[PDB]
Amino acid sequence: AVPAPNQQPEVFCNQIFINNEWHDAVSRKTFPTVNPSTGEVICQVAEGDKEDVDKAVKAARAAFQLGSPWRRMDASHRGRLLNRLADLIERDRTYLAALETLDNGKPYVISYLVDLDMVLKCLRYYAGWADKYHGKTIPIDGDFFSYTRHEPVGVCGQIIPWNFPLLMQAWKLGPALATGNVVVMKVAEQTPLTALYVANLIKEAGFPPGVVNIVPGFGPTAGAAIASHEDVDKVAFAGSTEIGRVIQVAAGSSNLKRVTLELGGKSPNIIMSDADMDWAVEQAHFALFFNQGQCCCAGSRTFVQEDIYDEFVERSVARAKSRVVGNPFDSKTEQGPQVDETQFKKILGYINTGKQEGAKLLCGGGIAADRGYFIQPTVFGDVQDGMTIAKEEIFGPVMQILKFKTIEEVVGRANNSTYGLAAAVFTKDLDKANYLSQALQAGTVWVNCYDVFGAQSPFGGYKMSGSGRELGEYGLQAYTEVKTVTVKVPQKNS
Amino acid sequence: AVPAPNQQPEVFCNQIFINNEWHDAVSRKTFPTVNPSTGEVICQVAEGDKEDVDKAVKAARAAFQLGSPWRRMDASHRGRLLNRLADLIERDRTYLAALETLDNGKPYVISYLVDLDMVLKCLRYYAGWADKYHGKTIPIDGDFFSYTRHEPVGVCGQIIPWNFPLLMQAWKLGPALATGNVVVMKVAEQTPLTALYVANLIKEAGFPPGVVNIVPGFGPTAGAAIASHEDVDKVAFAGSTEIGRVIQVAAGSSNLKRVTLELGGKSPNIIMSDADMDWAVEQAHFALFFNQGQCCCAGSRTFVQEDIYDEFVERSVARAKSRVVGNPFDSKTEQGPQVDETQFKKILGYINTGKQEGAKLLCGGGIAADRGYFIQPTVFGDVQDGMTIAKEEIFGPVMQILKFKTIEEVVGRANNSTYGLAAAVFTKDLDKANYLSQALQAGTVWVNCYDVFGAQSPFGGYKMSGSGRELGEYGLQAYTEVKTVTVKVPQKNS
Amino acid sequence: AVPAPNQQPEVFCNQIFINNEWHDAVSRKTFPTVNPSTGEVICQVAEGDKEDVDKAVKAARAAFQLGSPWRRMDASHRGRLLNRLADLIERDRTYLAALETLDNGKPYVISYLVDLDMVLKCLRYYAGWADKYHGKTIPIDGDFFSYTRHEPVGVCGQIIPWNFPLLMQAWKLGPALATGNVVVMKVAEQTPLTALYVANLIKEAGFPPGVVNIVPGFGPTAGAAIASHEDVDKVAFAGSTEIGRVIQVAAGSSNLKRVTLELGGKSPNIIMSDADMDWAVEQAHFALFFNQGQCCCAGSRTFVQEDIYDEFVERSVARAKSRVVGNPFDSKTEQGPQVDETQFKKILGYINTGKQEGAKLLCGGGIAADRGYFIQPTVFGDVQDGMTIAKEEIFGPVMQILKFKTIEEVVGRANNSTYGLAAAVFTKDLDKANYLSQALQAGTVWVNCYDVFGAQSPFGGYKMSGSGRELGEYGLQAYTEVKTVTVKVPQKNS
Amino acid sequence: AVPAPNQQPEVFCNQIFINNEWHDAVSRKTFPTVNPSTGEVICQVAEGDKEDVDKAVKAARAAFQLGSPWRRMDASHRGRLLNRLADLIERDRTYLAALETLDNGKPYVISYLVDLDMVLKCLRYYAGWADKYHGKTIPIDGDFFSYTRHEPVGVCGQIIPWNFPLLMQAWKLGPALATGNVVVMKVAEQTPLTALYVANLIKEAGFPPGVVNIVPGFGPTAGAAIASHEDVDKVAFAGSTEIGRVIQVAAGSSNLKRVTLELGGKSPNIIMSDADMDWAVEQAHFALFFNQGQCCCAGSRTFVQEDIYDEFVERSVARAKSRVVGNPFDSKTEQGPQVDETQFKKILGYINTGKQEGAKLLCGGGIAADRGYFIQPTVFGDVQDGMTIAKEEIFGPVMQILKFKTIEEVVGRANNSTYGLAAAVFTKDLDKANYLSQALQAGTVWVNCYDVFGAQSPFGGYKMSGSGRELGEYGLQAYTEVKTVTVKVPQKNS
Ligand code: NA
Ligand code: NA
Ligand code: NA
Ligand code: NA
Repeated sequence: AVPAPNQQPEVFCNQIFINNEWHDAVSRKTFPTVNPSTGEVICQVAEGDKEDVDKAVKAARAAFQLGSPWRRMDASHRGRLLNRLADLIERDRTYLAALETLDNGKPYVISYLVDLDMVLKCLRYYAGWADKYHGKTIPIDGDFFSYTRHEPVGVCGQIIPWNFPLLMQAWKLGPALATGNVVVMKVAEQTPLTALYVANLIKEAGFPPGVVNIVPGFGPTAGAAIASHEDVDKVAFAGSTEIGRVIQVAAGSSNLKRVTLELGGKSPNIIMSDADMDWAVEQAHFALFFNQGQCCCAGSRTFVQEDIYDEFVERSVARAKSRVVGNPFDSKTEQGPQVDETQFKKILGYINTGKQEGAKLLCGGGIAADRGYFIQPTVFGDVQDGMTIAKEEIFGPVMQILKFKTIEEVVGRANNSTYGLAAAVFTKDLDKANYLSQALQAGTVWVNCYDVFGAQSPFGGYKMSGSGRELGEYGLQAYTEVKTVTVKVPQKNS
Repeated sequence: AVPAPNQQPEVFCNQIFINNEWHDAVSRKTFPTVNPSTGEVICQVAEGDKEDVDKAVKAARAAFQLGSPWRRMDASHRGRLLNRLADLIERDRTYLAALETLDNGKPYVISYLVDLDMVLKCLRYYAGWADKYHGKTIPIDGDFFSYTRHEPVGVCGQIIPWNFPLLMQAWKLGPALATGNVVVMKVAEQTPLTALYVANLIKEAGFPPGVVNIVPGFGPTAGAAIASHEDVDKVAFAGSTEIGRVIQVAAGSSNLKRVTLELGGKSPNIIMSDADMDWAVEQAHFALFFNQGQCCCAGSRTFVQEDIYDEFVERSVARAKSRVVGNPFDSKTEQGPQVDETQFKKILGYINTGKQEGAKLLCGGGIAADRGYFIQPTVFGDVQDGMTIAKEEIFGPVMQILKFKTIEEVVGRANNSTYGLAAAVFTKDLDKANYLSQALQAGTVWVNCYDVFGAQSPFGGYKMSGSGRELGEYGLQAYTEVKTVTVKVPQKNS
Repeated sequence: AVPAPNQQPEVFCNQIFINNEWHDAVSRKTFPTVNPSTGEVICQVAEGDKEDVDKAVKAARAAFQLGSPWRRMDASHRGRLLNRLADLIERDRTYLAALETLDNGKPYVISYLVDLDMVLKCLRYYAGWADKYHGKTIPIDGDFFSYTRHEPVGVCGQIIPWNFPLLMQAWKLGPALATGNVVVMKVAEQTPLTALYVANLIKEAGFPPGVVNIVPGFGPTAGAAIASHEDVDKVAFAGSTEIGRVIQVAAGSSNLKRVTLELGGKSPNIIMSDADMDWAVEQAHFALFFNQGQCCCAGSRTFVQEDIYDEFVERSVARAKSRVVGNPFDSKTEQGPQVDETQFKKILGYINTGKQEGAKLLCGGGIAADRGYFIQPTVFGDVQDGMTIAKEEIFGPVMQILKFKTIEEVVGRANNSTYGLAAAVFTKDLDKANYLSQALQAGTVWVNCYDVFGAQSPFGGYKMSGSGRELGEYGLQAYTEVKTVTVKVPQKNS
Repeated sequence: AVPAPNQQPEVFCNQIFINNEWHDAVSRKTFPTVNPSTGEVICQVAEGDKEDVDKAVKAARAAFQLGSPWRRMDASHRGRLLNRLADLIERDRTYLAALETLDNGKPYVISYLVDLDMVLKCLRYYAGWADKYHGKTIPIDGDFFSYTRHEPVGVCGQIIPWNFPLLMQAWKLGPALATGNVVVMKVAEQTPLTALYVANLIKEAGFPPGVVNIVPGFGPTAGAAIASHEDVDKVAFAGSTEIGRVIQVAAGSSNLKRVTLELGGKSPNIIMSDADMDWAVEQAHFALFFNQGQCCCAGSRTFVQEDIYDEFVERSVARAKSRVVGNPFDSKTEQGPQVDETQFKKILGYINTGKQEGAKLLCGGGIAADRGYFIQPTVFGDVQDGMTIAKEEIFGPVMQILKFKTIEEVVGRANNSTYGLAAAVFTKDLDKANYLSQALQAGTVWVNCYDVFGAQSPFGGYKMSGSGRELGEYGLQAYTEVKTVTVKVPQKNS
């Protein structure tokens, strides 16, 4: 059951959060954040720049000093703090869900039942890791005792995108805080508000000042300042493959900080002839259209075996046409607006290219409302591998359906991409499932499902979809610095 | 390629092995070992008893003392020694395979290509573990540094059966020596010879004296003396469920040693109607008949879905009839003799039992040869769950085929056993495979295969089929004693 | 900050707990539990026997059936339920701490700040393990996919002692429930009450019926019934070594259930001449006297280097004489009564034996109050290795001080014991600490501290002190049954 | 025992190694490699450039194709190939040790007993990892089976320095090959020869063509081509912090390949007043002077507590003055020449700067021979933190001794560096040892020892000394790509 929303939630936090206190930008500049359902300004937000990043980094470094409350704190207590944060988020779940919808556009029902649920599960999962990520005692040759300490990497710059504002904040804060790091986080200008409210809850939960610092602002300013900072030890970035490059170059051009990246994809969703048709159609719809199509791993190349192609397309068109686009606070709404005007225009551009290059437009193809950034659920059939809409990540409600004949053929075509974030296989056959999951060059392969995220299982890209993994035990690796201590002993024995 | 065998290999080792030297029993007693293909005595072997076990245990304890060569040796060097032993066994592979066949009865081609190959793979795999089984550094609360050492358990008594003499020796020595334990091993009276030859290779490889001690002799004497010994730290026993019960009592009545057990089975092999018929028929044949049916995990309840039952049975009977029983040194032979007269009689008893209780005798059922202990490949059809041949381990070439209708039914029937060693499922369907593999209460579930052992994957029983696991990383757990060291420090920091 | 206690708390739960309901014993018999501070009856408790244990086992087996709520529950949700239970115990902390003191005798301030704190930390620790104890995927030879599932062992019998009633319950429930097992728990007849109240909170927390069942009663009856039960898969026992044998023999005589034991100790605390004197005197006092001396790992052989012996003894005697024995609800009380009349008389007997065998009585030596089971803190000097008080676990406020000269001497003397639960070393020297912690044959070695338990670090005995480990990741191993699934694939690639 | 060297070993391999064949450069250009002891040319070596790197990458890519011999090979068999490679290197040990000395300058006795020993131990260690680096089965929420595959990263570019030519080749090939990767290796122009002979041994050992390809040539050409290559998945670079930046920029500017870096150090070696003097002096000498001072982790800031400074310095100067500099083939020689003229001049320039900036020149300071690149062991006293010789990595036989008062003071001064590769502490005190090992910001902290490497224990930098770890289980992480497979199942149970 979904509690009724406040469709116009008050904003309480709209500044820079450093040392558990709220700050205007050094410059006093602010930027508007807009409600994409209406195109209207929600509020002004402090416009952080390099000087604000510098204040944040110094606060973080101070909190990380040997002997500080955060460094001395029992690991188990970091877990308690994470669990307390989750409880406060749960207390404020309807507010956060409404604010998320207001600022991002996703349906409130989904904000409440999905994003907020996943946030809680992520924070709670990582809370349990805080005191369990052991180093090693090692049977080295000779008269020595050798062991490893798993220490925190240090001051962690985290730049997060607008598509799942709260969930991405949690995917970043969970592992970083579980491992004893400190954070300078840059949130998306499209969706700064929910992360800043969470900062208030971080303070309420009792995290020492400077442990989490949040700097709203723009990428070429605030994000760049983080990536290039001489006292930031590690940077994590999620966004486009384009800005990804800028990050890795800045790390190399500054202090050789450690880098992980989560970038785009053009993920293949492969429907074999023996798939359960009803399930495959529904899941392929979800795979593409979930979150207004704004998902890093959207199943944006739907490959369908020729024998079932005609029926699959027919069912897929019927399902896209039934999808309800509208006010994301309305319980019936399945699809909200796209996040902002830039994305709106980009998607319309991709739709135009699909028409121009001769993909068969089967439904949708245009704007879905006279106000707000709403786009009709759009399906192109008879898509070919060389088409722009088969190659580039659209990040909107635009489905590509491609026909194939053999399992060998589809592997090659699926893997013929510079991306490799995710893939899926729909089939009843044991051998086909195993053949495909091994052969597909992707970070996650879903079998008879899609977008199944568990805090327990890692996620991240092959190839130019990024590097490193988030979630699960793996998500702790980028947040750990390993120290070997090797001690002379009188006489080593087994 | 299989090198031509020496059909009358010379015997070089037939005494008690302690401190890298050969000894008679204190009593001077010897016992004959028999060639089961001919029923003739091969040679006499020293008959170890309590006093000889006591000498072995003292030697092992001495080798385990702090500061000893074996205790001080680098972990990596334990690996070098295991690798050296493997190389010596490989040097002597053709001889060992022939001796194995001579004393045990299994076909020489199989001793050569299967048993010896697996021995080499097992030792080489565990050589790799010797310096990699790390303890942990642990982020305990308060101002402490806490860590664990993985130490050897100490003096390990190992009692091994006659079905796979060399391979079972390797399964036991591999992990015990990788982890720096010392061993007192009791080999089967039916098949002492190959293990004793391997003792010469242990000395040759360079193992310090007292690290491995081997005492041939009988169960209620030498085996019991190990189990009950007040200075044995750990016992590993493989054999009948009946004797397994004795060992745990003897252990708890002595010094509370740590015990692992590898016992019998009545493992279900489930053939779904969508299975590959030709593959399932061949695999079900192998699953039962492998090694003269003398396999702990033999597929001795072959459940076949009713729609394919008739065809399956026809094919299975033709395959049993075609199976060549004969001189295990003849390359055409698929089945050698049973290991001894006691087993021979027991199997004839079970064949008569099946006849008496109304199972349909479809082929075989009698003695296959004049000399030795040869039994015809025997297939019973229309076997019912309450039949003795459906419940008790026969340990011979006697196949039970049962009919079932539904997947739900067969789970219940398969699991209705006090055994739980292995199980298998033959199906092309992904959901059926996952359903059954989860539902079956067995230590190993094979899917579209049978008897697939890898040194890398653990093996052992649920229920009264055993406890603990052999092989893989898991096989090291029973051979490690864990010590926590917790040290006050001036100020703990993450 | 310790809340004011209810010095005569009411009792709400005093029956058998099965399927989340309270039951009288089938026999309708009850037994009294006594307040050791006064020797008066608190209340009657249901006296469970074999029939009651049978009801509990059947309930647990039902809760463990494939497809049941507890079996289908997400691993993360098992975590949630453990966390909820912890929260409820924290809600009722003041009450439970007072009840613990009422039934056990330990000081309220200690029940509140130590026991309850450790109970919460243990449950919260294992809550975090619920969804993190991964199986493996394994690069087996050949065209196969092989992996392991870590499954629950099943129905777990858990028999817990009276020394830390609430903490020992938590040490048992945490790992068992985190791993999805079900439990039949037998609590000590001396201290049944707090565990029964906790059962009420298990129901309140939302654990499915049958997941935890508690049968209070007597050892030769209910305990034996659990250990011998044909449908109990695993047994964990903590108590005396005598019953340890009983338990392992029963298990070998019944169904081959998996067994773990935590038994006595006579743990050595070694004070080197270079120790911090004041710290070593205070910690040696704590190591022996903690919990009325009723600790499995009490430092009951205090070895002191000859050069500092006289001063250490002088200071230790002064400290023992200053230790306040009294009503455990009085804030000034450091030592409460012994748990019951049996222990009270047994300890007095050992004091008499010490006096008669020529140990030097330096202080204490008799009863400390006319009512309740109070014993004076007692210190024996010039204790020798062969003395009864140097060999047998007293489990009372009776300190043994032994003189030694050299580090090799103390190692050998410390290790010359059939026990090996714990040991400690007080020294400022790096090499001495390392030499000793390696050389000491004990499950836990403390360096410049004593009785430092974290949920994070494993604990358990060498030799006759027990087998298996509790706490840490290691605490999960005894509660896991490992299944290997090995699947034929079209073509294995790396 | 050290076999007599051939002081003029024949060169057999001097070309580009691709597909197990030898190739001239496309350009047909060659470059000379020089003997640093004489300044004379040994032989010409193929000058690989971008076009040759391209050929190597294509060969490696083909070798990595799904279904290839290398991709299909059992993991255990990769292990066998690594062990076979080690056997071959052992067979040719005396030759390789001499050739290493000829091309690099290090003493033959060291090449033989240290470098070759370590190479063998590294390869044999990683051989054991081949079939043991498991992925996970994961208890994700919902009706799913989730697991991870540990797959190879793919085509790995490996750029290795001249200081430990064979050992660095082994450190890179061991983990890459153990995990099933393919390699394009660029070796240092100063020391190409031994790596090329090993390539001949890789062929001999039976590695499939293309699995290891070696391109000799210059940095700005061949090295750059690797770092910038669009079909290289992963680059590992060891060398100066200067070139480390270029690598990371190249990766970000090309295809976002994965990057690990092993870079410079200025490692602090801290001698507390309570240290064993003779030991600390000898170990500090080794720490700095080992390998002609050409070690990433040289103890090039020797901090000595004021109370022992004068004595330590006197003893240090005596040891430096008696260190034998000469022909590296003479068994008496402790120090050979520097690797080349560039280094020779750079080091002399640092010595001049040291004198100019006011450090006290205690011994050495100049050229040690009239031919070859020999420099006198040089000791500077009264070094201050702000001096150039205290800040910049010299990479030669130049020792810096600094005085300090307190342990708190020395932590700050030690950590006040942009480097963090290693550090050491000499003390008899347990608490000072644990204090310092925790506080020091370095990848390896040695205690009462220095330069203790073991294949089992990881090594790598903090801060600008690099990122990622080599050796140990950790060395496998950078060579692994993690894939999650998440499978819908009928009903998930524990
Ligand atoms: Na917005
Ligand atoms: Na025989
Ligand atoms: Na009581
Ligand atoms: Na050279």
